[PDB]
Amino acid sequence: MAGRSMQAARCPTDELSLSNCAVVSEKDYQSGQHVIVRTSPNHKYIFTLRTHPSVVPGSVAFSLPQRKWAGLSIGQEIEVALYSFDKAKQCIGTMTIEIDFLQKKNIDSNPYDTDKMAAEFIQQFNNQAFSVGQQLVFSFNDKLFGLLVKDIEAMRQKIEVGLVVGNSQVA
Amino acid sequence: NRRLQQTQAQVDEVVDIMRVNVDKVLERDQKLSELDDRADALQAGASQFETSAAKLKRKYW
Amino acid sequence: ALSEIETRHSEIIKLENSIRELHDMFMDMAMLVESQGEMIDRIEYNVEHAVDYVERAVSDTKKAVK
Amino acid sequence: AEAMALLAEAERKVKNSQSFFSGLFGGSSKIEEACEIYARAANMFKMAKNWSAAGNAFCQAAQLHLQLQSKHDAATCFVDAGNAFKKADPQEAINCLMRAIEIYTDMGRFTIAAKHHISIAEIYETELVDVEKAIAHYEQSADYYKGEESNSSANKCLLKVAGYAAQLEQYQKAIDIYEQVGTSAMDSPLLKYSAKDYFFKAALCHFCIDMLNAKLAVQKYEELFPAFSDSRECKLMKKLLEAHEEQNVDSYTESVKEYDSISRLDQWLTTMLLRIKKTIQGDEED
Amino acid sequence: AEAMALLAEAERKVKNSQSFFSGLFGGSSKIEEACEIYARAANMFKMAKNWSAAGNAFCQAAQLHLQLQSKHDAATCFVDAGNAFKKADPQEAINCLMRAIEIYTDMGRFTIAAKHHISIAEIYETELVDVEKAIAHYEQSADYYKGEESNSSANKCLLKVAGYAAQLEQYQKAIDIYEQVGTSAMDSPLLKYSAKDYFFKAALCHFCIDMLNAKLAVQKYEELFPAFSDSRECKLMKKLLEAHEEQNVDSYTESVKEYDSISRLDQWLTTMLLRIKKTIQGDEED
Amino acid sequence: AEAMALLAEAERKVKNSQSFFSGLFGGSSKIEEACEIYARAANMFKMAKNWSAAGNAFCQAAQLHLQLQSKHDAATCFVDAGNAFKKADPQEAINCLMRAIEIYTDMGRFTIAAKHHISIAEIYETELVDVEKAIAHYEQSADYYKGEESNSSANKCLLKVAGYAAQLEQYQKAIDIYEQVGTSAMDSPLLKYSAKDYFFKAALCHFCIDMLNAKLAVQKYEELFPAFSDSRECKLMKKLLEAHEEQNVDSYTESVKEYDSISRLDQWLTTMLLRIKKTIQGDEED
Amino acid sequence: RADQLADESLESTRRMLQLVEESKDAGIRTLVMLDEQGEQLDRVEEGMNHINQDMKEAEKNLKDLGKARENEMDENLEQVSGIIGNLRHMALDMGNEIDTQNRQIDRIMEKADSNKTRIDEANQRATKMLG
Repeated sequence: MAGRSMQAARCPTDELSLSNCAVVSEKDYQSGQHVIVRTSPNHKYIFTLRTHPSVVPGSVAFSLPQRKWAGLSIGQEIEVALYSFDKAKQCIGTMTIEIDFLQKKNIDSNPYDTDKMAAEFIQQFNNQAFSVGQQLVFSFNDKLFGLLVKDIEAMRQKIEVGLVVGNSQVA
Repeated sequence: NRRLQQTQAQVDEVVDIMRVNVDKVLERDQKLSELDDRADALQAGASQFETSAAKLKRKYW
Repeated sequence: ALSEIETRHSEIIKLENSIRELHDMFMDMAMLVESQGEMIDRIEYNVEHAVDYVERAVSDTKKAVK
Repeated sequence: AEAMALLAEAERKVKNSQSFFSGLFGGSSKIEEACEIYARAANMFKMAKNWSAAGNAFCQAAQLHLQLQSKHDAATCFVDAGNAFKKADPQEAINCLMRAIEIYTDMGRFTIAAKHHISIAEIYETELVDVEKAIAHYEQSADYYKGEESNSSANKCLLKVAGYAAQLEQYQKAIDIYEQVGTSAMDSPLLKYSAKDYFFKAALCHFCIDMLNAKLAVQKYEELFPAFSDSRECKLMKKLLEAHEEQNVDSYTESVKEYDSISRLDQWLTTMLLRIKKTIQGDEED
Repeated sequence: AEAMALLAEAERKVKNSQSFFSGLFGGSSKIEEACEIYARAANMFKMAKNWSAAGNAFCQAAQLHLQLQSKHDAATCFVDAGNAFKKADPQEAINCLMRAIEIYTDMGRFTIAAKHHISIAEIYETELVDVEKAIAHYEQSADYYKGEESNSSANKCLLKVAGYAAQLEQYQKAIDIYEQVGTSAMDSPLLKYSAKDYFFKAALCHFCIDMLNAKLAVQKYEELFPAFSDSRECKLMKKLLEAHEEQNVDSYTESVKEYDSISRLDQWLTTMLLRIKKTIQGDEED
Repeated sequence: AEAMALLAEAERKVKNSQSFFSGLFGGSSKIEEACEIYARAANMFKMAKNWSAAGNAFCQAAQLHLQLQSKHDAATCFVDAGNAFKKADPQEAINCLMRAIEIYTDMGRFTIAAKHHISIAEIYETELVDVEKAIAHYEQSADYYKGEESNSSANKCLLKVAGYAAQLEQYQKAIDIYEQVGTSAMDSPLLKYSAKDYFFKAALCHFCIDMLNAKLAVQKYEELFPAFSDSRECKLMKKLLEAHEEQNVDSYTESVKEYDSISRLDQWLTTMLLRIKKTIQGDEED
Repeated sequence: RADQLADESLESTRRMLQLVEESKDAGIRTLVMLDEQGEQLDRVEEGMNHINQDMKEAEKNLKDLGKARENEMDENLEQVSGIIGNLRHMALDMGNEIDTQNRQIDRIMEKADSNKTRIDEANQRATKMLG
């Protein structure tokens, strides 16, 4: 609600680094809520929480990608606040994403079926918050990529932040 | 003109520090000379102090 | 084109200019730091010993009150 | 060991004797003891990093030291107090120093009076922002240095004076200072180089004149075209003079844009150049 | 003539008198005489280059000199003993110096206390390799120098503290020191040049940072290729930040190979550059 | 606190006592008391910047001091008086200093005698305009410095001597001074650098010598092609020597015009160069 | 005269490389000399604080007694530019080593004249009560 002081840490394991979700403790939040990380008066970002035993009560852990996008330090003091989405105007229905090989060590020229991507994307990143210009990682066939949200549309209004649901189409 | 203008002022900026060096180094020269006229003028009286302190030695010791 | 090769020139000379003059300050410096060095040698000297003579003066005054 | 203990004892002993306590003699011997006490206290206050307490303590020790007759070591104590408050969090850093100068001054020690005088104006400017008094100090101090014939130091101070005098809109009073510090810098060929910036500054300062002065100052300047140092002085000035006389805030702000490539501009120059750049527009968009 | 003889007699006279020999006043003239004796011995020992004997002898004369009640001249002797043991054969070099500072410090002479304080951390580092204690000294000493508004020495110490802080993994605590020593360096147009290296070090020192802390520190840095000095500072840094953000442990290793052409890399830089070179590799497997 | 009042008290007490006021013993404390008085007055005079009243005041206090038995601090007072008159509107500054040196000199203090001696010769030139005596002092003073094995100051003074000697037609005596100051300069690789200018000056100076007094002193010089510092000394000289041995006031006036591109010509050189220019033209139409 | 200006101006940059090289070595002496001067002063203060004490005692004792052309061209200039790194290692340190000392020298001159005065007074008060 009002807000509470927290400490940014490192992502527990890789299993949570491929979910693009701010890992937290169970004694604090629950898997399914949304919050808004507040670092600077001009820096606002929204993440999706996911509890984990490794997390320490009173701190939030992020993954390298997110830690590079929202710019968060492992140790600094941030102000997190519960954010409730408006599923009547924020629900994503059409979102475009920029894809590019995350690592330069695994770059080929073979074709990749998109249909299989948009299907596995919503099957893993379902019920989560995404913002325009957000960075994350996508594991497709044991292959890492660097996604980048370009445009988001609610179910034909344009929104900066939305909530990916089930019947969410991706391009 | 590339490397030229590059190396051009590269020294014009080193021409400033010396302007400060030559001055800060000359200001000391005069201050030290001032101490040379006092420090010595001091011991000059010390020659009197020694003799004076001795004359007091033959009066209370 | 001379208009381009001539431009480079004027820039190099004007560069050489500011140079030599600055270097002049470096020389005079070493010349100044030196003169000062020999002058401090006499300063410390006269001071150092000045402390030796007084050191003997105070040692006597102390033994002149006991 | 305990500062509070010493401060208290010091207090109990710092007081002109009376009654059977005074008897026949009494004064210096006691007040001095208290001085040493407070000094010993201010010391531990300084190791403890309380500074404030250390400074106020030195103020006490110093004042008392004056109550004994020994002005010298006293004044130096005030200096210690000044260094304390200075590196401390409260003020008083200005008072301790004034209390030091009053002493070095009426004592006859002007050389040092000016040594701390410039430190004073240096604090009264960077902190108190009191520029009027700071300048009054940089000036009187330069007068003392000039008295000792210590030209160089006197010039350092004058440069400060004029430099901050131009910031306080006092442009004319600045050009004059640059003139004086200029005619007293050519007697020594060890300042040849230096003689430039002076003319550049004096020509940049404008008391809202309607032409020359500057065009006359650049003229008074003796340059040798095949020169190298001088390239960083008048050559630019001429172009600026033309850009001023002729309302054109495009030929001035451009020439300074180019000059800022072969000779980086410092905060001062920029401040004044912009002021001139404003006079031009304020004559133009008018 | 013989040191053994002097050392012995010095022992005979170093004792509170009694009976007729003491009369009414035994005085400290005797303990002092003994001091002069041991000093006279330590002297010929220092000549013979026995050092060990010289140092221990000075320790004797010093201790006795304390029994005289003249801390100052004593502490100086402790220093003599320190200079002996230091450039000698045995140890004690650290002891004497500690016994010297306790005196300069309690006395109130922090100016000289810091002078030997840095010498101390310098020995405790180049010899004992007790970095954790050395930093503590370099720091406290810098605090003293900062108090004496002797910015100079203070920075000479802070540089040590930070420099050896990065070696102890303290990267963040290092950059902060570079930030402070930088802020209190811009106020003086006499540090404009060096101010570069600070930003280079701080930008290099990475406490396992992920954001653009360095890209932000490099942005804070006012560079303009025309202010050419900067070339030996951030120009490389940006290239390093690019090879880092691109997890390319080849471009970074190539950049360190090229920069080592325009500006040689000292021990420090080398070690740290390799640490960053590993942060990249360890990120490539992420 | 009134100066006039003090001056009167001082006079009232500065008098050898006798009869009833004497008693038994005279009283040097009296003459000295008066000294302190006058000093106290001279101080406030310098305060209000009346200098003419301060200087003459110090003189009094100084004179009286001699009547005491303290030549040292007295002479220092004479210095205070000289410093006053110097920075004052009247003269006397020359008399005070002569009265100061007679003391430092007879006292066995030549270091200081010469320190004020150079100041003297500097006044008799920059003020009284009497170089004929100034040189005499610059010399005797350089002799004193040469006694204190203080090569430095000795050479500074010699440089003054020759420097103004060339300007007083004394071209030969000038080269001689340059030869000595040049021989006693190579010994120390600390002057190797500036050692060029000496040879250039000497070779330029001509006692109307109708030969190669310089062409003989140009080859004596140890120049080196790779040595670039040297390219700023004899390289030009040779070209000037040919332009004189062929009465060509065009090759000389052109070579000086070209040399003024690689090495700026100071006032000195300029003056002498034109002097040679005249010896040439003059030998053409003469 | 293209080649005559791209070489003469370059011939100077070459006679310039050593210049800053020659001035750098000459500057090094200022480094080792200003370092030696700083040391020889640490003892001066030592002897200045030594006299300060003794005098205080003496005075008190008296009272108790009274009663590839441009590739190289650049390399030559780069060396001249790199020298600034050494030119920086000088002006800075010593430049600050100047303040610390001067501020200390004044404190030395004062006490130097202070003790001098107390000696004249002590002598005067001593003469009246001599043998």
